[PDB]
Amino acid sequence: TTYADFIASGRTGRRNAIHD
Amino acid sequence: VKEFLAKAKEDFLKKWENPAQNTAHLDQFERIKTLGTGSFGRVMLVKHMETGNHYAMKILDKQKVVKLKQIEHTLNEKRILQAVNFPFLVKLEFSFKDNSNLYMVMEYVPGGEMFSHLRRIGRFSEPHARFYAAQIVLTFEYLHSLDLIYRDLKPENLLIDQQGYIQVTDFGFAKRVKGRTWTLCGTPEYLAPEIILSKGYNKAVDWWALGVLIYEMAAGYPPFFADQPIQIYEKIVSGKVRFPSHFSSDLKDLLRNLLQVDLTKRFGNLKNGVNDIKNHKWFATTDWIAIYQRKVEAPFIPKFKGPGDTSNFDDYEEEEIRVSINEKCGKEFSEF
Ligand SMILES: N[C@H](COc1cncc(C2=NCC3=NN=CC3=C2)c1)CC1=C2C=CCC=C2N=C1
Repeated sequence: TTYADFIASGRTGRRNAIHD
Repeated sequence: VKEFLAKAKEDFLKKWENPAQNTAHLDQFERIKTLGTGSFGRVMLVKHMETGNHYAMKILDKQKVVKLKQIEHTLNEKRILQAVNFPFLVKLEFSFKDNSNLYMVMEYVPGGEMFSHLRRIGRFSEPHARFYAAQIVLTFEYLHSLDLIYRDLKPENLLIDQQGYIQVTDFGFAKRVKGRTWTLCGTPEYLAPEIILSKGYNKAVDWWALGVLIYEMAAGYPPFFADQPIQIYEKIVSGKVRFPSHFSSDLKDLLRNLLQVDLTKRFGNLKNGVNDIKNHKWFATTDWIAIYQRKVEAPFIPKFKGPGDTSNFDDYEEEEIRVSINEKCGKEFSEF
């Protein structure tokens, strides 16, 4: 399930903004 | 509405043209605990000794702001924040600076981040998600009317107040612009295709982020995710999205329009502006007037135990605040 793939990904924490 | 905005633009312009400066001092506050930490600064729960009020104090390290070339963006943030006023925008109460740092004191939102509640709960029902989305719709209509672009919509930047309503925070990428802009900034999962493709963009990137938000709130995960940004960027520009089986047909229709790679067909950016959004089926049960007045029943009420409570925020490593004997970046921040 997508939910499972998401929970197992490294992107479930606070996401930092980008710029440079 | 157009009446409301007219008067709103008048008030914003006066403050925008004559921003307030140094309205407080560091030692007028009691440093309590860290609520968040970034690359060039941090935010702490603070207590104003004269009033006994609690606030969120954002401390920015001038030298780090310079190393990361975020000077103009920081000037934008303070100048914009001290001039806006909407029920869903956090209030900047004071701002000042010393030898080492820039300081922005805002209202403390005890409820914590939508992020936290979202991940814990998993996903919000459509009525819940719609309640928050509505608030973002009016906030953007407000901001956009002022020629402002927000550029950093995401659960991490939306707080829940006592009444269960949203409070948008972090205006580090906010900018007043008539015309196109090219700065590459924001968060991977939420970047519109125009930004990732370096092709000059406008307020339409905010409406795309809204589509990402609504999807994430309702599905429990973003429509475009992967372990590394480049992979995410690849999905974003592909113009391909899959919807959970539980998404209502109207919800899917709203998102197909918001997550439009073709920003000439993207809702919010069309001839009828935000109304193409507000008059959408998924929003039929929404009473925009009721929402703006905060008279609508909040689906979730984060409760706390009195002021100063930070249980709705994660714990962060504390770090003493130091101020050099020498001024550090005078000219760069003279207008702050
Ligand atoms: N993402 C985190 C939180 O970032 C915020 C940024 N700006 C304002 C806030 C608040 N504003 C008002 C308010 N009231 N209550 C809590 C509250 C919080 C939080 C960490 C992070 C940073 C922290 C410092 C500088 C730059 C950063 N980039 C990311």
